[PDB]
Amino acid sequence: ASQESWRSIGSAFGLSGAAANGRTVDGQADVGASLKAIGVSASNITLIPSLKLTAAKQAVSQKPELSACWTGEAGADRATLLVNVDPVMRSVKLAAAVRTPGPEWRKVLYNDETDLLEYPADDGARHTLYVQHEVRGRDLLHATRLGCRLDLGRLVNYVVDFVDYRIEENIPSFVWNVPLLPQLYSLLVPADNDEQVRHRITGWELDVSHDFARSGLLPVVAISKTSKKLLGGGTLTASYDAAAREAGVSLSRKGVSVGARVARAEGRPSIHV
Amino acid sequence: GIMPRKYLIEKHNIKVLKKKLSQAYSTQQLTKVVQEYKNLIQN
Repeated sequence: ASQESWRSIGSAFGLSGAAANGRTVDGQADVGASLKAIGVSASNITLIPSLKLTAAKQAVSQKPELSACWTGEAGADRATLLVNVDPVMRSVKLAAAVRTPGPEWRKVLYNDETDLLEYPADDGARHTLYVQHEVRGRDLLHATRLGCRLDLGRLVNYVVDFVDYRIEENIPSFVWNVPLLPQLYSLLVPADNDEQVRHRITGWELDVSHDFARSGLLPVVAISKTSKKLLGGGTLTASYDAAAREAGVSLSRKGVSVGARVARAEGRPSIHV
Repeated sequence: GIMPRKYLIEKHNIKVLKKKLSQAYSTQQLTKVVQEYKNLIQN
């Protein structure tokens, strides 16, 4: 719950009661009215509005569906497991969410003047390697939307740290004398300062919306920039779909969206506002 | 018959300092402490 990446059941479980909270190419208007079961949530944005109405009781089929949520967090990791059973489909769908599982590249430092350990206190927790695996019926690999919400500094710093400490020494000498190669190496991998990052990469993200349901391998790449410069917050996402042929420039801030679905000349972009 | 013998007190002090730091399971401080002691001898 409250993770990147139905909802009425989770809202009711959050707190056997009733809650109502208010706030897309057509607006998303993400508002949740939960009662448990009333599951009023606006979706299916295209005028002839259409809503996905489905009355359920908190396989028999209007059609009561059962959603079970198990939530347990340990340290930085936060685990959310969702099991949804729909009577009409007669197949159970799973959902997993893990937060901040990112591998660590920093190291503990002993201080002799204070005679004390100094753990990697840089614990900003911006790293978020979300893994969403959904299994539907027999098909265990129904969907794999593994898109990391980390600042990408975690990954780039881990790569450069692995290269610098363990690979540079084994590199042969004769390749170093190549002109401008040492400058390239220095620019790519700079010298470490204290235990901090070599490159300060923050705010960026790489959301891979892959799905094994689609034929072959057709992932969706969405680079998200989350900075306070853009109107005091709000994710500016550029998503390129390998099949839908839509480059989505989405400015999303607390449910307020400015979505421009841009299609390459069927060079000369075509813009959907 | 002059047989020289030297008064070795600083050597014994350094050895005792090493022993005391060893008994405290703080050998990593050794090179930090002993060196300072040597400087105290110089000035």
